[PDB]
Amino acid sequence: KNKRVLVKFSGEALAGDNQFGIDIHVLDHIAKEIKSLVENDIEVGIVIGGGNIIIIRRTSGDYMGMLATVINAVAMQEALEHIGLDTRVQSAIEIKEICESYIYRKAIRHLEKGRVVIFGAGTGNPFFTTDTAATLRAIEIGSDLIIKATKVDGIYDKDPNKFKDAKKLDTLSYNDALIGDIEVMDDTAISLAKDNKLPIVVCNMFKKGNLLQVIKHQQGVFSMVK
Amino acid sequence: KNKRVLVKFSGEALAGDNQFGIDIHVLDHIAKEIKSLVENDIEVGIVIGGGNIIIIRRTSGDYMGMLATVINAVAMQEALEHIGLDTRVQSAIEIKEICESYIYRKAIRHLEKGRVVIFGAGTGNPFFTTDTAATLRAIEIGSDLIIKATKVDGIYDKDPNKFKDAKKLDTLSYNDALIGDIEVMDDTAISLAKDNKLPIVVCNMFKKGNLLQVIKHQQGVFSMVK
Ligand SMILES: Nc1nc2c(ncn2[C@@H]2O[C@H](COP(=O)(O)OP(=O)(O)OP(=O)(O)O)[C@@H](O)[C@H]2O)c(=O)[nH]1
Ligand SMILES: Nc1nc2c(ncn2[C@@H]2O[C@H](COP(=O)(O)OP(=O)(O)OP(=O)(O)O)[C@@H](O)[C@H]2O)c(=O)[nH]1
Repeated sequence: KNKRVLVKFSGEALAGDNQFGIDIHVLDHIAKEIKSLVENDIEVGIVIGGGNIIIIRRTSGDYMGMLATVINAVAMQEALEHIGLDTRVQSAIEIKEICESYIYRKAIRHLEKGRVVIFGAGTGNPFFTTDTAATLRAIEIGSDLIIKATKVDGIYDKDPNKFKDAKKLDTLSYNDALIGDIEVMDDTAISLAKDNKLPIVVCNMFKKGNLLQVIKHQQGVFSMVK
Repeated sequence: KNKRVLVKFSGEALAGDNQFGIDIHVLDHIAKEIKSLVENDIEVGIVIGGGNIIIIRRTSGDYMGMLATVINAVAMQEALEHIGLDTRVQSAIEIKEICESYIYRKAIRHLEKGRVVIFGAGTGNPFFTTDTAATLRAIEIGSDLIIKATKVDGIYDKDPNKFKDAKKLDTLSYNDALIGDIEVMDDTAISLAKDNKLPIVVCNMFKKGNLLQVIKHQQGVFSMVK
């Protein structure tokens, strides 16, 4: 059981080829990766963004986004339970009919008993990015690391798309990320991780077995900030 | 102020051309129609569906749908307040950071003071349709009628999506709606309207001034059940 991880996905990751909605096939693929972790006695928390769903002001937009993250968390819970994984959803905003509220002592108990816990509604506050919410939750549950799953193999010195001469950095420091043209997460997220010495792994979610390799073996394909 | 109405939109109505999401322009058009009612001392409650946003089992799907109606209600609130209309959102499920909870004595007060009240999360219960939720809220607030705003001009003897010979029925009885194969609302909704003698009007959201004509003048284009 010992190993404990927080896996963060963007909402867009659930949409598939399309720009919006939930692709049940993407969801099912994600569920199987998480199952590989659970079956290996790795304890798993999950944070999902809302970008696949979300005149309109910043604060309102952010609250709508938080609701979207809960819709995604519920859809994910269904996908995981569908393949026999015991799953709990805890929201930073109380929505009692639909999911549990975030309660520290309950989250820890869930993880100790081998449930996957999905955190919705971020920190429950607008203006904080999904990355920051995920980093906060990772630290709160005593995670060994946070994995930011992205469409890309890892962290590059310049966008890989253009120019195509961009190079993958296997490892870098919190300061490399904070003071650099290279975005890993926003500054607030990086700072929070830095000040709690939370290692950040960036990798591609959809390489089969990759999460398991990163967590259990410190292998696979990834970049790490620490 | 005397006149009080509940206006119900499907979620899909907010998506406009696309089948997913929220078309801000459609929202603005809707806001302007509501404004004409408010400026004419008509008290307005609104219910919106979630179909523009929403392995997954029925109960989970319905809860996701309810969250979608709240996202829509917030967007709608933004659109109405953008044009100066005091607007309140009340949810059947408490989501306190984002909107108010449904509270009868509060809803009545809001309406008496000329606020538009948008009801989110339906009845807070799965298996009840948006039409049923809307009929419920309509009766609870003492509405003179419920208006089901649709893409079509009114109620047809047969589907216009099928029937170049399909004719618009100007008036129907509750029994006509219940017994017939004509689509007005689901049986549960019709039964609840019938048992509380709530008149039902079906009409086309899009045509400017139509809501005002229906409510203030008993004119415009529409079908009625009573
Ligand atoms: N929607 C919703 N579900 C809840 C809430 N509290 C508990 N549940 C669900 O009800 C089921 C039973 O809950 P519990 O009695 O706390 O048992 P448990 O979650 O398995 O507890 P652990 O064994 O410690 O992991 C679980 O699926 C919970 O996720 C809640 O406040 N809202
Ligand atoms: N998100 C959220 N907003 C609330 C809640 N309660 C009140 N508000 C909002 O805070 C603002 C002030 O609310 P109130 O002090 O109740 O005054 P009011 O809404 O104007 O009340 P009326 O004059 O009776 O219509 C309004 O925009 C309310 O919608 C709540 O529980 N959650």
